[PDB]
Amino acid sequence: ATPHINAEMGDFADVVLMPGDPLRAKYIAETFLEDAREVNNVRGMLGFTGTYKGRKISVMGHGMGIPSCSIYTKELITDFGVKKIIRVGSCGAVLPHVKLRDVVIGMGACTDSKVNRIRFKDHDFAAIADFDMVRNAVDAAKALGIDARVGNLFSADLFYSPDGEMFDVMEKYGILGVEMEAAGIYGVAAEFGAKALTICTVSDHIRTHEQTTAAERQTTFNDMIKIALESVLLGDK
Amino acid sequence: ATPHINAEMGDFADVVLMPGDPLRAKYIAETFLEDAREVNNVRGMLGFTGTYKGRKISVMGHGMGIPSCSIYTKELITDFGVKKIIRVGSCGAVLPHVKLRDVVIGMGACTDSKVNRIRFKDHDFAAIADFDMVRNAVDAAKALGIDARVGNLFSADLFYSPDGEMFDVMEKYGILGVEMEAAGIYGVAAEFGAKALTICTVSDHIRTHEQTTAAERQTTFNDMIKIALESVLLGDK
Amino acid sequence: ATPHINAEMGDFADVVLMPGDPLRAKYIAETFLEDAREVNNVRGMLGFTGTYKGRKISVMGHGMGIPSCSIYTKELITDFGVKKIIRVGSCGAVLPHVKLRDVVIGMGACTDSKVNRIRFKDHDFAAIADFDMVRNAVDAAKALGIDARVGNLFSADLFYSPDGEMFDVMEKYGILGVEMEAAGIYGVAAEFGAKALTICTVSDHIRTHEQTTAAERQTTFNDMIKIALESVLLGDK
Amino acid sequence: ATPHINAEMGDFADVVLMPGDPLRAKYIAETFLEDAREVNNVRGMLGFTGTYKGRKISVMGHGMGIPSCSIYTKELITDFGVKKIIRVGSCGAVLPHVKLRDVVIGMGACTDSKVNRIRFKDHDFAAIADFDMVRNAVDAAKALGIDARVGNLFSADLFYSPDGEMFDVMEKYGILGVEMEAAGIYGVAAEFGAKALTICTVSDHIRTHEQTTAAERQTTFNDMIKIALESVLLGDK
Amino acid sequence: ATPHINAEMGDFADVVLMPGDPLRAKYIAETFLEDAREVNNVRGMLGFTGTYKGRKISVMGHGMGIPSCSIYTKELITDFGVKKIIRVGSCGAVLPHVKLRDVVIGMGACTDSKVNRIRFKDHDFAAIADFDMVRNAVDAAKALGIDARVGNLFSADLFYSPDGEMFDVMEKYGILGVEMEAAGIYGVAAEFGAKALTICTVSDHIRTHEQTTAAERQTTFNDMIKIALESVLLGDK
Amino acid sequence: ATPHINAEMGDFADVVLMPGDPLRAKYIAETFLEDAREVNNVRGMLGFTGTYKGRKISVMGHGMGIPSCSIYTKELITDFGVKKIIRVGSCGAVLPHVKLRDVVIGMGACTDSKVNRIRFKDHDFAAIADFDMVRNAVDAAKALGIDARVGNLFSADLFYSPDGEMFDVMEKYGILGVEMEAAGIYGVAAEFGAKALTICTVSDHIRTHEQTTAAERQTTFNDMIKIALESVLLGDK
Ligand SMILES: Nc1ncnc2c([C@@H]3O[C@H](CO)[C@@H](O)[C@H]3O)n[nH]c12
Ligand SMILES: Nc1ncnc2c([C@@H]3O[C@H](CO)[C@@H](O)[C@H]3O)n[nH]c12
Ligand SMILES: Nc1ncnc2c([C@@H]3O[C@H](CO)[C@@H](O)[C@H]3O)n[nH]c12
Ligand SMILES: Nc1ncnc2c([C@@H]3O[C@H](CO)[C@@H](O)[C@H]3O)n[nH]c12
Ligand SMILES: Nc1ncnc2c([C@@H]3O[C@H](CO)[C@@H](O)[C@H]3O)n[nH]c12
Ligand SMILES: Nc1ncnc2c([C@@H]3O[C@H](CO)[C@@H](O)[C@H]3O)n[nH]c12
Repeated sequence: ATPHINAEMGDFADVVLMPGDPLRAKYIAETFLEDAREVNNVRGMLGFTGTYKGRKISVMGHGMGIPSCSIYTKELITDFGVKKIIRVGSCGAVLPHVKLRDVVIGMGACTDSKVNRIRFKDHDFAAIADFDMVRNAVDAAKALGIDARVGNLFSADLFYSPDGEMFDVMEKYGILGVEMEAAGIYGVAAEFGAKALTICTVSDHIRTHEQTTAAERQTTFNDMIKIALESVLLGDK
Repeated sequence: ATPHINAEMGDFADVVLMPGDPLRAKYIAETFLEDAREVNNVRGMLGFTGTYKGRKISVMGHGMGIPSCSIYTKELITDFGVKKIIRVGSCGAVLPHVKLRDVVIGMGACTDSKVNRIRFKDHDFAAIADFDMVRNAVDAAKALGIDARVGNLFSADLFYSPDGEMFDVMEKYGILGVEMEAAGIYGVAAEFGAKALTICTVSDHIRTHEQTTAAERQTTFNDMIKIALESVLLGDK
Repeated sequence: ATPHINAEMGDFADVVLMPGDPLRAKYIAETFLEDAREVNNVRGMLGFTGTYKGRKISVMGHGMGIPSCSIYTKELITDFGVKKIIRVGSCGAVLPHVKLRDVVIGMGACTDSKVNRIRFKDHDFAAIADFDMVRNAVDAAKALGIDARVGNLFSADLFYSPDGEMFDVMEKYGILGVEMEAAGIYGVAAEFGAKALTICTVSDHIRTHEQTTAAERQTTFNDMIKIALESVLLGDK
Repeated sequence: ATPHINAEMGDFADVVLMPGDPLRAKYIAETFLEDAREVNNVRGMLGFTGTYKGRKISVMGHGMGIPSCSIYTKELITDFGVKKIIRVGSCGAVLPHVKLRDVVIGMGACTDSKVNRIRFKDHDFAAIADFDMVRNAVDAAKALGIDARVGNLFSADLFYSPDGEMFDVMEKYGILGVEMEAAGIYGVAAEFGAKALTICTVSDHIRTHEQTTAAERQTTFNDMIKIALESVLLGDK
Repeated sequence: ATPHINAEMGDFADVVLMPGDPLRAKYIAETFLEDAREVNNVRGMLGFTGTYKGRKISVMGHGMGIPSCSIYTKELITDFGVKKIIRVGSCGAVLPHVKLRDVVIGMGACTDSKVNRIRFKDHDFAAIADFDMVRNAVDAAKALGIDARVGNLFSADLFYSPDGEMFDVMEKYGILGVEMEAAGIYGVAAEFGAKALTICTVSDHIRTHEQTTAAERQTTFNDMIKIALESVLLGDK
Repeated sequence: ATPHINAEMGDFADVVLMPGDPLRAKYIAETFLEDAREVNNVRGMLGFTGTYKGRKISVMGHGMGIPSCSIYTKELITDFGVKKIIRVGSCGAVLPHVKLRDVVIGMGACTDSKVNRIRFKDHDFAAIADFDMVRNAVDAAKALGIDARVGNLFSADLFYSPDGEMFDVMEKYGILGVEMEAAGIYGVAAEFGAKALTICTVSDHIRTHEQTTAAERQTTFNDMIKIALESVLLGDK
C-alpha cells in the first residue's frame, strides 16, 4: 500500500489506463474488461484490474491536474511495478482544422506548470511520450479505421485561465489539444524510468461552434479506449 | 450547473468547507451536519449541504493539487454564490516542534506553482487568507481548547519532490505545513473576489516519516472540522 | 556597534518602530516618547530610545527600499536583541475606495523584488507579518476608534515604475497600498528569526495623483503611530 | 533571395537535409545526389539541389548552434517553400548504454536556450519532430539493418557549459544525445508551420571522453545520410 | 519640488556627485566646493550646490540600495535638468589582486536586482556607464597619479547575503567591487536619457585580511572625489 | 588541437580578429596582413596568422550566433593563448540618429540569450568589453577621421524575433546596434580571463529596412578592419 493507493503489489497490471474521472475508470473496466475487480478506492480514486482479450489490464482515475496525476503515476511505477501508463482523456481544441471528436495522440506535451523546470534545472525539458507506445496507438487506430492526429498537447494548470491570450499562442505553435495532465505524466515517466502516452478526444473547441451528438461523442470516446487497449496488444508483440 | 458541479444556484451554502478527499467531505456531512443532502456527484467529488447549529453549511471535496482545487473553488464562487471557502486538510510537517495531529492555520501560503506568477505578471503575490477568517479560526480553537499555530503553509505541486533540500529551506523559513492547495485557493479567492482560509491537520512528518493511514486521513481529523465550523458562527456575528 | 548602527547592546528596546524617514523617527521620539535619547546618527539614520506609558520603545528610520531597510532590520535583530519590528509609513493607494490618510495593515506583502526568490530557491515566499502583531494592531486601532484595513501591501523596487499596467493588476488583486519595504522586512524577520509588522498611512493616490507634502509625510501621521505604540502594549499582556 | 541565401523560389526542393559542418553539403551532393546543381554560396554555406532515386532533394549546412540554424531554417520555410527539414549531425552521449556510432533520432529536444520561452510566453514548449518523419527514419534505419534509438536530444547553447552537473540530470531524464540545434529547428518548424527531424550519430561520450576514428566516422556518416534519404522516400509513400 | 527633493529648478548644477551617505554629501561640499549652499534636506537626504574651480557642481546623498538611489537620480534628471550623475561610493573587493583603497571605475554593473529585467522585457540589459564619463575619470586619475581599475561592479540588493556562494562567482567573472547602486543608477540613466558613472574605493575585502590606516583610507576617498570633480572639468571641454 | 580548430599552441597570435562571415578571414589576411599563413581549415572556418606593421595578428571567422562564437573564442583563449579578441561585423540600427555605415563600438552588450544567466547564477551579468580596447578603437577611428559611437549592442538569439515590440524597448534604452554575438564573446572573455571587443558597422535599419550597396559596403568594411588593426597597435602602446 501507498499513501494514496490501498492495494498490494501485483494488484495492478503492468499497464494502466487512466482517465481523469474515477467514475470513468469504473465505466472503462465494466465496458471493456472481463472479470474486472476494484483494487483501489482511497479518496474515491477507483482503480480496477481485469483482462482485455486475455491480457491483464488495469484502469484507474488520475484526478484533474499535474499535481494529482503525478502522485498516482509515481506510486504506480515505483510501488506497483507498472511499466506503462496510458492516459485516456478529453481535451479542448484551438486549431480550426481539429474538430470535435478528433482523436489526438500527444507525442509531446507543452505546459505552463513549473514541475519539469524544477526537475530539469530550470531548462526546457521536452515532455514526450514513449515512441513505441505512440507508434502502437497510431497502428491500432489505423486497424480500427479511426483517424488520429499526432502532435503536441498543452497541459494547463488553470482550466480557467486569467490570460486567454495564451490560446492564440497555442494555435500559432500548432498545439492539437489543451488538457491538464500529459506533461506531468511524461515528467514522472522520465523521472522514474517508465513509459507513458496520452491520448485524448476533443470534447470542446476553446474558440468556436461545432455540433455533434452524445451518441457520437460517446462512440468516439470508446474508440479512444479501443485504441489504447489494442495498442497494448501490439506493444506486447 | 457548472462544468464540474451538477448543482443549481442555491444548492450550496455561502460557506463551503473543502477537504481534498471527497470521502472526508462525506464523513464531515454525516458526522457534523444535520439534514445533509448530497448536491454533487460529478467525478465522485462529493458535495453536501446541511446545517450546523442552525447555520447552513456545505462541504465538498476539492481533489489534490492547485489545478484541481482551482476548478472547484472558481465554480463555487462564480456560479453558486459562495463567499467563503474553508479548506480543511492535511499537511506534512518540517519543523521539529510540530507534531502529528497539530492544527495549523495558514495565514499565508508559499508555493512552487506558477499559477500566481501567471496572475501577477511574474512578480511575488503573497497568497494570504482573509484576516477575519483567520481570527475566527484562532478564536474558535481557543474556545474549544485546541492548540493551533498560525503562519505559512507551503503548497507543493509535487508530493514526490525531487528537491529534498527545499525542505531545509522551508524549515529555515518556518513553514508550518506542506500541503498542495492553499496558495491556489488564495489565488482564486483574490482573482474571483471571495474569501478563503486553509486549516490543516499535520498527518505526517516529512523528516521522521511518521504518519497516519488513509482511513485516518478521512475519518479522524475532528478538531480541525470543529474549529472550521465554529469559526463560521463567529464570522456570522 | 554594527556596520550601520553606532550603538551598543541594550541601547535599543526589544521593539523598534521604523518609518522610512529618519526625520519622522525624530518626530515620533519627540512627540510620543518620554525621556527619549538619540542612540544612532550614522548616515543620518536617526534612532531613539525612550518609553511609552512606561514601556521601553525605540524608533529609527530604515531608509527607502528593501535593500536599505534589510540592512537596518538585520542589524537590529542579530546584534541589538530586537524581537519585533513595526514599520510605520506611507503608501500609495490603487483601490478607488481607499482614501488619503487611511490606515492599512499589511498582513502580507507582495513584491517585485528578487530578494525573497533568492532566499526561497526561486519559489514564491508569502511575505507575511506576525499574526499576533497584526491582531494587536487591529485591536489597538479599534480601541482608538481608528478605521484600519488588513490585507496585502505591494513592496515596489521602483517608485517610478515603467510598468504602469501593473497597477491594474495590483488593483485587481486587492492590494491596499504600494510602498517599498514590507516584503523585505518580512523576509528579514523570517530569515533572522524575529517578528515584524508593517502599518502604512495612505499618503498619495496612484490614480488620482492627490497627495500629501513631504512635511506632512514627516510630522502629521499620528493615528498610525498611536496604533503602533498601543499595539505593543497589547502584545506585552 | 533572402538575407542569408542568394537563391530564388523553386531553387530548393521541398525537402532539405542540413549538416552542421558546411563542407558536408558538397559531400552529400556528390556522393548521394544525381545531377546536383549549386543553388547557394552566401557566406560559404554551399547549398545544392539534386535527386535521390528520382526524388528532388536539397542539402545545405546550417552552422553551429540554435541561432544559426534558426536563420537558415526560417528562410527556407518562409521564402523557399521548404516543407521538411532533416538535420543530420553528431551528438555526445551521457547514457552508459548509448555508444559511439549509435544512431539517435530526436523525437523531442530539450534545451537550455531561451528561444522557445521567448516564443511561448515563458512557458514550456515541447520542441518536437514531426511524428511521421520520425517513424520514416526508424523504418528506413531498420531496412538498412541499423537499430536507431528514439527519444530526447538536449540542444545546448554552450558546448563548453560551466554547469558540469547538468550532464547527470540529462542522464537521469534519459537524454539520448547532446547537440546544439534540434530544439531551435523544431521551434522554427512549429512557428512557421513546417516539419522537421534531427538525426544524430553519437560521436563522443560526454564522460568517457573517447572516440572515434575518421573512417568509422565516415562510414557512420554515410549510414545516417542513407537513413535520412530513404526516410524521405518512405514519407512520400 | 518633487516628492523627495524640496528644491526648485536651477538649484542643482547639471552634474551631481552622489555618495550613499548624506553626511558624506555635506563632507564633500564643505571640503571641495566653494560657496556651497544646502538645497535639499527632505528625509535628511542632504544636497548641496557650490562651485569647483569656478564650475557649478552639486552633491547629494542617494541612500543605500537600488530603490533608494533610483528615486533621487530619476527626479534629478527629469525635474532638475541634471545631465550627469557621478556616484562616489565604497565597495567590497572579491579579487585577490584588488586591494583596500584601490579606485574602481564601474564601466558596467552586474546586479541581482530585478529592476532592469522589469525595464528590459526580462532580457539582459548591460547596465553601463557613459563612455565619455569613464574616459574623463580615467584621464583625471592619470593626471593625479592615481591608479584606477575599469571593469564591472556588482550591485547587490542584500548587503547581508543569505547566499555567500555568489562571491566565488563574482570573482570568477572578474567583478572589481561589490556595492549596491551602480546598476540601478545606470538603468535610470538609460531609461531617462542621461549619463552616469560610478566610482568606488575599496573599503573592505569580502574575503581576506589587509591592513591600512584611517588617514590613508580618507586620503584615497578624497582622491576619488578629486577624480570625479576633475573628470567633470575634462568633459566640459 | 581542439575540437573545432586543428592547430597547435603558437599558431595563433595573441590577438585575433573575427568576422561573422568566414569568407572574410581570407580577405582580411590577403588585404591587410603580410606574410600570412593558413593555420586552420576545420569545417571551412579558415584561420590565418600574419603581421600588420610588424605586429603578429590572426584572423578567423566565428560563425553566426552566440553558441558558435562561444566555441571558437573559448578554444582560442584556453588552448591557443589568445589574450584579445576583436569581433568585426555588422549590425542593424534601431535609433533614428544612427545611420547606415556608422561605426559602433560595443562597450556593453545586452542579450536575450540565457548563456550569461547560466554562468552568473540567474542574475544580471553586465557583458562588457575591455575598456582599453574600447578606447583604442575610439582613438584609432578618430585618427582615421571616423567618428565612432560607443554604447550598448543587443546580441539577439533570433535574427527573426517573434517579438516586434522589443525593438522599441531597445531604442528606448539607447541600443546602438543589433547583432548576434557580442554578449556571448564578452561572457566567454570574462569566464576565461581574457579581453574582448566588438566593433560593428551599421548594415541595416531595423525599421526603415533600407540599404546598402556592396561597394559602399566594402569600403566601410575596410574602414572597420583598419580601425580594429590600428586599435591593436595603440593597445601595444
Ligand atoms: N478545454 C480544456 N482545458 C483543460 N482541460 C480540459 C479537459 C480535461 O478534463 C479535465 C478538466 O475538465 C482535465 O482532466 C483535462 O485533462 N477537457 N477539456 C479541457
Ligand atoms: N507531506 C505532504 N506533502 C504534500 N501534501 C500533503 C498533504 C495533503 O494531502 C494531499 C496529498 O496526500 C494533498 O491534498 C495535500 O494538500 N498531506 N501531507 C502532505
Ligand atoms: N506611491 C508610492 N509608491 C511607492 N512607495 C511609496 C511610499 C513609501 O514612501 C517612500 C517613497 O516615497 C518609500 O519608503 C515607500 O515605502 N509612499 N507612497 C508610495
Ligand atoms: N558533445 C556535444 N555537445 C554539443 N554539440 C555537439 C555536436 C554537434 O557538433 C557541433 C559542435 O561541435 C554542433 O553542431 C552540435 O550539434 N557533436 N557533439 C556534441
Ligand atoms: N561589501 C559591500 N557590499 C555591499 N555594499 C557595499 C558598500 C556601499 O556601502 C553601502 C552599504 O554599506 C552601500 O551604499 C554600498 O554601495 N561598501 N562595501 C560594500
Ligand atoms: N539586424 C541584424 N540582426 C541580427 N544580426 C545582424 C548582423 C550580423 O550578421 C549576422 C546575421 O545576419 C550575425 O553574425 C549578426 O551579428 N547584421 N545585421 C543584423
